[PDB]
Amino acid sequence: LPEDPRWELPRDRLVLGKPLGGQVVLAEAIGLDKPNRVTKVAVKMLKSDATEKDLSDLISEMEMMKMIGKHKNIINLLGACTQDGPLYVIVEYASKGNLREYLQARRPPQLSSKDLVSCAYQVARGMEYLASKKCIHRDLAARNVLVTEDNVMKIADFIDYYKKTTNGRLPVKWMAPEALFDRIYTHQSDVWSFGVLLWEIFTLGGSPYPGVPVEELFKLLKEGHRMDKPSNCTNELYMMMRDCWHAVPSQRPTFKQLVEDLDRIVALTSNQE
Ligand SMILES: Cc1ccc(C(=O)Nc2ccc(CN3CCN(C)CC3)c(C(F)(F)F)c2)cc1C#Cc1cnc2cccnn12
Repeated sequence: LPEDPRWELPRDRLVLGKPLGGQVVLAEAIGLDKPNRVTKVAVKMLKSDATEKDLSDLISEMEMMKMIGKHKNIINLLGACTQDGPLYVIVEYASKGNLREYLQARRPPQLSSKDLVSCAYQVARGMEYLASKKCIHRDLAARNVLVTEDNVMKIADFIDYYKKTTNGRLPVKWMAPEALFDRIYTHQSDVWSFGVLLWEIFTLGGSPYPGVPVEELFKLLKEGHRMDKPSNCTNELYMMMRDCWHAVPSQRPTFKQLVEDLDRIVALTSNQE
Protein backbone atom coordinates (compact mmCIF):
# COMPACT_ATOMS: atom_id res chain seq x y z
CA LEU A 1 0.00 0.00 0.00
CA PRO A 2 1.49 3.41 -0.99
CA GLU A 3 1.35 6.31 1.49
CA ASP A 4 -0.99 9.02 0.10
CA PRO A 5 0.15 12.30 1.79
CA ARG A 6 -3.22 14.10 1.13
CA TRP A 7 -4.92 11.62 3.49
CA GLU A 8 -2.34 9.80 5.63
CA LEU A 9 -2.61 10.10 9.39
CA PRO A 10 0.10 8.54 11.66
CA ARG A 11 -1.26 5.68 13.87
CA ASP A 12 -0.04 7.34 17.14
CA ARG A 13 -2.65 10.13 16.48
CA LEU A 14 -5.61 7.77 16.44
CA VAL A 15 -7.04 6.76 19.87
CA LEU A 16 -9.43 3.81 19.15
CA GLY A 17 -12.70 3.71 21.10
CA LYS A 18 -16.04 1.87 21.40
CA PRO A 19 -17.45 -0.04 18.33
CA LEU A 20 -20.29 1.71 16.43
CA GLY A 21 -21.32 -1.30 14.27
CA GLY A 22 -16.03 -4.78 8.09
CA GLN A 23 -16.30 -3.01 11.50
CA VAL A 24 -16.78 0.66 12.53
CA VAL A 25 -15.33 2.12 15.78
CA LEU A 26 -15.55 5.53 17.43
CA ALA A 27 -12.09 7.13 17.80
CA GLU A 28 -10.27 10.37 18.64
CA ALA A 29 -7.87 11.90 16.14
CA ILE A 30 -5.12 14.19 17.55
CA GLY A 31 -4.44 17.04 15.13
CA LEU A 32 -6.31 16.02 11.92
CA ASP A 33 -5.65 19.61 10.65
CA LYS A 34 -4.50 22.90 15.07
CA PRO A 35 -2.25 19.86 16.04
CA ASN A 36 -3.33 20.18 19.74
CA ARG A 37 -7.02 19.37 19.18
CA VAL A 38 -8.93 16.08 19.24
CA THR A 39 -11.69 15.38 16.70
CA LYS A 40 -14.19 12.54 17.32
CA VAL A 41 -14.17 10.32 14.17
CA ALA A 42 -15.50 6.93 12.96
CA VAL A 43 -12.97 4.43 11.70
CA LYS A 44 -13.61 1.45 9.33
CA MET A 45 -11.29 -1.51 9.57
CA LEU A 46 -11.43 -5.18 8.52
CA LYS A 47 -12.79 -7.90 10.86
CA SER A 48 -10.34 -10.55 12.33
CA ASP A 49 -11.28 -13.16 9.65
CA ALA A 50 -11.19 -10.77 6.62
CA THR A 51 -10.30 -12.14 3.13
CA GLU A 52 -7.98 -10.70 0.39
CA LYS A 53 -11.17 -9.48 -1.41
CA ASP A 54 -12.48 -7.84 1.83
CA LEU A 55 -9.15 -5.87 1.87
CA SER A 56 -9.41 -4.93 -1.85
CA ASP A 57 -13.05 -3.81 -1.27
CA LEU A 58 -11.95 -1.45 1.60
CA ILE A 59 -9.14 0.01 -0.60
CA SER A 60 -11.51 0.64 -3.53
CA GLU A 61 -14.11 2.15 -1.10
CA MET A 62 -11.38 4.53 0.28
CA GLU A 63 -10.19 5.42 -3.27
CA MET A 64 -13.74 6.22 -4.35
CA MET A 65 -14.39 8.41 -1.23
CA LYS A 66 -11.16 10.34 -2.14
CA MET A 67 -12.63 11.13 -5.61
CA ILE A 68 -16.19 12.13 -4.52
CA GLY A 69 -14.99 15.25 -2.61
CA LYS A 70 -16.53 17.11 0.31
CA HIS A 71 -20.23 17.93 0.80
CA LYS A 72 -22.23 18.93 3.92
CA ASN A 73 -24.76 16.14 3.18
CA ILE A 74 -22.43 13.13 2.63
CA ILE A 75 -20.25 11.32 5.24
CA ASN A 76 -16.85 12.83 4.36
CA LEU A 77 -13.47 11.13 4.37
CA LEU A 78 -11.06 12.69 6.90
CA GLY A 79 -7.96 10.48 6.71
CA ALA A 80 -6.41 7.00 6.58
CA CYS A 81 -3.77 4.82 8.28
CA THR A 82 -2.19 2.72 5.51
CA GLN A 83 1.42 2.19 6.72
CA ASP A 84 2.85 -0.37 9.20
CA GLY A 85 -0.41 -1.97 10.34
CA PRO A 86 -4.08 -2.59 9.47
CA LEU A 87 -5.94 -0.34 6.99
CA TYR A 88 -8.04 2.32 8.78
CA VAL A 89 -10.49 4.48 6.78
CA ILE A 90 -11.40 7.59 8.85
CA VAL A 91 -14.60 9.60 8.37
CA GLU A 92 -16.73 12.24 10.15
CA TYR A 93 -18.60 11.09 13.27
CA ALA A 94 -22.43 11.32 13.30
CA SER A 95 -23.43 11.21 17.01
CA LYS A 96 -27.22 10.84 16.54
CA GLY A 97 -26.83 7.54 14.57
CA ASN A 98 -28.76 6.51 11.46
CA LEU A 99 -31.90 8.34 10.23
CA ARG A 100 -34.18 5.27 10.89
CA GLU A 101 -33.01 5.27 14.59
CA TYR A 102 -33.07 9.13 14.78
CA LEU A 103 -36.74 9.20 13.61
CA GLN A 104 -38.02 6.29 15.83
CA ALA A 105 -36.54 7.92 18.97
CA ARG A 106 -38.43 11.17 18.17
CA ARG A 107 -41.93 9.62 17.72
CA PRO A 108 -44.69 10.78 20.21
CA PRO A 109 -44.85 8.67 23.42
CA GLN A 110 -39.84 15.78 18.83
CA LEU A 111 -39.91 16.85 15.12
CA SER A 112 -42.13 19.44 13.41
CA SER A 113 -43.45 19.09 9.81
CA LYS A 114 -40.81 21.62 8.67
CA ASP A 115 -37.94 19.52 10.26
CA LEU A 116 -39.12 16.39 8.38
CA VAL A 117 -39.22 18.29 5.04
CA SER A 118 -35.74 19.74 5.87
CA CYS A 119 -34.47 16.11 6.47
CA ALA A 120 -35.78 15.12 3.00
CA TYR A 121 -34.27 18.30 1.44
CA GLN A 122 -30.81 17.53 2.95
CA VAL A 123 -30.79 13.90 1.73
CA ALA A 124 -31.93 15.09 -1.76
CA ARG A 125 -29.08 17.72 -1.71
CA GLY A 126 -26.49 15.03 -0.83
CA MET A 127 -27.87 12.76 -3.60
CA GLU A 128 -27.78 15.66 -6.13
CA TYR A 129 -24.08 16.16 -5.22
CA LEU A 130 -23.28 12.38 -5.61
CA ALA A 131 -25.11 12.34 -9.00
CA SER A 132 -23.07 15.43 -10.17
CA LYS A 133 -19.96 13.31 -9.26
CA LYS A 134 -21.30 10.57 -11.64
CA CYS A 135 -22.08 8.30 -8.64
CA ILE A 136 -24.95 5.84 -8.21
CA HIS A 137 -25.71 4.89 -4.66
CA ARG A 138 -27.64 1.53 -5.19
CA ASP A 139 -28.59 1.31 -1.47
CA LEU A 140 -30.31 4.60 -0.56
CA ALA A 141 -32.46 4.07 2.60
CA ALA A 142 -32.73 5.83 6.04
CA ARG A 143 -30.30 3.24 7.55
CA ASN A 144 -27.65 4.59 5.09
CA VAL A 145 -28.25 8.20 6.24
CA LEU A 146 -26.33 9.44 9.26
CA VAL A 147 -27.27 12.29 11.61
CA THR A 148 -24.63 14.50 13.36
CA GLU A 149 -24.88 16.29 16.76
CA ASP A 150 -26.22 19.38 14.88
CA ASN A 151 -28.94 17.34 13.05
CA VAL A 152 -27.18 17.46 9.64
CA MET A 153 -28.18 14.56 7.33
CA LYS A 154 -25.13 12.76 5.82
CA ILE A 155 -25.45 10.08 3.12
CA ALA A 156 -23.34 6.98 3.92
CA ASP A 157 -23.14 3.35 2.75
CA PHE A 158 -22.59 0.36 5.10
CA ILE A 159 -26.56 -9.83 -4.09
CA ASP A 160 -29.03 -12.17 -2.27
CA TYR A 161 -32.66 -10.90 -2.39
CA TYR A 162 -33.65 -12.99 0.70
CA LYS A 163 -30.93 -11.66 3.12
CA LYS A 164 -32.30 -9.32 5.87
CA THR A 165 -30.73 -6.29 7.68
CA THR A 166 -29.94 -6.40 11.49
CA ASN A 167 -33.46 -4.87 12.15
CA GLY A 168 -35.04 -7.72 10.06
CA ARG A 169 -35.85 -5.63 6.92
CA LEU A 170 -35.40 -6.69 3.26
CA PRO A 171 -33.23 -4.26 1.11
CA VAL A 172 -35.25 -5.31 -2.05
CA LYS A 173 -38.03 -3.07 -0.60
CA TRP A 174 -36.02 0.08 -1.58
CA MET A 175 -35.18 -1.12 -5.15
CA ALA A 176 -36.69 0.20 -8.38
CA PRO A 177 -38.37 -2.59 -10.48
CA GLU A 178 -35.77 -2.22 -13.31
CA ALA A 179 -32.89 -2.41 -10.79
CA LEU A 180 -34.47 -5.47 -9.15
CA PHE A 181 -35.65 -7.44 -12.23
CA ASP A 182 -33.31 -6.12 -15.02
CA ARG A 183 -30.19 -5.26 -12.93
CA ILE A 184 -30.36 -1.64 -14.42
CA TYR A 185 -28.90 0.88 -11.90
CA THR A 186 -29.12 4.63 -12.58
CA HIS A 187 -29.79 7.94 -10.78
CA GLN A 188 -33.47 7.14 -11.78
CA SER A 189 -33.36 3.86 -9.74
CA ASP A 190 -31.83 5.89 -6.82
CA VAL A 191 -34.72 8.43 -7.14
CA TRP A 192 -37.15 5.45 -6.70
CA SER A 193 -35.15 4.57 -3.47
CA PHE A 194 -35.39 8.24 -2.36
CA GLY A 195 -39.22 7.89 -2.62
CA VAL A 196 -39.13 4.95 -0.20
CA LEU A 197 -36.80 7.12 2.03
CA LEU A 198 -39.41 9.99 1.98
CA TRP A 199 -42.03 7.42 3.07
CA GLU A 200 -39.64 6.33 5.88
CA ILE A 201 -39.25 10.01 7.01
CA PHE A 202 -42.97 10.76 7.07
CA THR A 203 -43.80 7.48 9.01
CA LEU A 204 -40.97 8.44 11.43
CA GLY A 205 -38.85 5.36 10.75
CA GLY A 206 -41.63 3.08 9.53
CA SER A 207 -40.83 -0.26 7.89
CA PRO A 208 -41.92 -0.58 4.18
CA TYR A 209 -44.27 -3.52 3.44
CA PRO A 210 -44.09 -5.15 6.94
CA GLY A 211 -44.54 -8.97 6.77
CA VAL A 212 -44.28 -9.00 2.94
CA PRO A 213 -41.79 -11.68 1.72
CA VAL A 214 -39.63 -11.30 -1.47
CA GLU A 215 -41.93 -13.37 -3.79
CA GLU A 216 -44.98 -11.29 -2.65
CA LEU A 217 -43.08 -8.00 -3.05
CA PHE A 218 -42.24 -9.05 -6.69
CA LYS A 219 -45.99 -9.63 -7.28
CA LEU A 220 -46.91 -6.18 -5.74
CA LEU A 221 -44.28 -4.53 -8.03
CA LYS A 222 -45.52 -6.40 -11.17
CA GLU A 223 -49.13 -5.29 -10.40
CA GLY A 224 -48.02 -1.62 -10.07
CA HIS A 225 -48.84 -1.55 -6.35
CA ARG A 226 -47.68 1.53 -4.37
CA MET A 227 -47.41 2.18 -0.63
CA ASP A 228 -50.26 4.02 1.10
CA LYS A 229 -50.01 7.73 2.02
CA PRO A 230 -48.55 8.08 5.55
CA SER A 231 -50.62 9.92 8.23
CA ASN A 232 -49.49 13.62 8.59
CA CYS A 233 -48.22 13.80 4.98
CA THR A 234 -49.48 16.45 2.57
CA ASN A 235 -51.02 15.59 -0.84
CA GLU A 236 -48.02 17.40 -2.48
CA LEU A 237 -45.42 15.29 -0.59
CA TYR A 238 -47.32 12.04 -1.37
CA MET A 239 -47.44 13.01 -5.06
CA MET A 240 -43.64 13.56 -4.82
CA MET A 241 -43.26 9.95 -3.45
CA ARG A 242 -45.54 8.61 -6.27
CA ASP A 243 -43.57 10.55 -8.94
CA CYS A 244 -40.31 9.04 -7.53
CA TRP A 245 -42.07 5.65 -7.98
CA HIS A 246 -43.04 6.24 -11.67
CA ALA A 247 -43.06 2.90 -13.58
CA VAL A 248 -41.22 4.73 -16.42
CA PRO A 249 -37.75 5.70 -15.16
CA SER A 250 -37.37 8.69 -17.58
CA GLN A 251 -40.60 10.15 -16.12
CA ARG A 252 -39.36 10.25 -12.47
CA PRO A 253 -38.11 13.64 -11.20
CA THR A 254 -34.32 14.05 -11.00
CA PHE A 255 -32.50 14.91 -7.71
CA LYS A 256 -31.90 18.44 -9.10
CA GLN A 257 -35.74 18.90 -9.49
CA LEU A 258 -36.36 17.29 -6.01
CA VAL A 259 -33.93 19.80 -4.37
CA GLU A 260 -35.80 22.77 -6.04
CA ASP A 261 -39.26 21.38 -4.98
CA LEU A 262 -38.09 20.45 -1.46
CA ASP A 263 -36.46 23.90 -1.08
CA ARG A 264 -39.81 25.59 -1.98
CA ILE A 265 -41.87 23.19 0.29
CA VAL A 266 -39.45 23.69 3.34
CA ALA A 267 -40.07 27.51 3.13
CA LEU A 268 -43.89 27.02 3.03
CA THR A 269 -44.05 24.22 5.67
CA SER A 270 -44.94 25.42 9.17
CA ASN A 271 -42.78 24.67 12.23
CA GLN A 272 -45.89 25.28 14.53
CA GLU A 273 -46.84 21.52 14.45
C1 LIG B 1 -16.25 4.44 8.90
C2 LIG B 1 -17.01 4.60 7.63
C3 LIG B 1 -16.44 4.23 6.43
C4 LIG B 1 -17.13 4.40 5.25
C5 LIG B 1 -18.40 4.95 5.28
C6 LIG B 1 -19.18 5.16 4.05
O1 LIG B 1 -20.30 5.64 4.16
N1 LIG B 1 -18.57 4.83 2.86
C7 LIG B 1 -19.13 5.12 1.60
C8 LIG B 1 -18.84 4.29 0.54
C9 LIG B 1 -19.37 4.54 -0.71
C10 LIG B 1 -20.20 5.62 -0.92
C11 LIG B 1 -20.76 5.87 -2.29
N2 LIG B 1 -20.98 4.66 -3.13
C12 LIG B 1 -22.16 3.86 -2.72
C13 LIG B 1 -22.00 2.51 -3.40
N3 LIG B 1 -22.08 2.77 -4.86
C14 LIG B 1 -22.25 1.51 -5.62
C15 LIG B 1 -21.00 3.64 -5.40
C16 LIG B 1 -20.96 4.93 -4.59
C17 LIG B 1 -20.50 6.46 0.15
C18 LIG B 1 -21.39 7.64 -0.03
F1 LIG B 1 -21.53 8.43 1.05
F2 LIG B 1 -20.91 8.47 -0.99
F3 LIG B 1 -22.66 7.34 -0.36
C19 LIG B 1 -19.96 6.20 1.40
C20 LIG B 1 -18.97 5.31 6.48
C21 LIG B 1 -18.28 5.14 7.66
C22 LIG B 1 -18.89 5.57 8.89
C23 LIG B 1 -19.42 6.02 9.88
C24 LIG B 1 -20.06 6.64 11.00
C25 LIG B 1 -20.01 7.97 11.35
N4 LIG B 1 -20.78 8.21 12.47
C26 LIG B 1 -21.30 7.04 12.78
C27 LIG B 1 -22.16 6.66 13.81
C28 LIG B 1 -22.56 5.40 13.95
C29 LIG B 1 -22.03 4.46 12.94
N5 LIG B 1 -21.23 4.75 11.97
N6 LIG B 1 -20.89 6.06 11.92
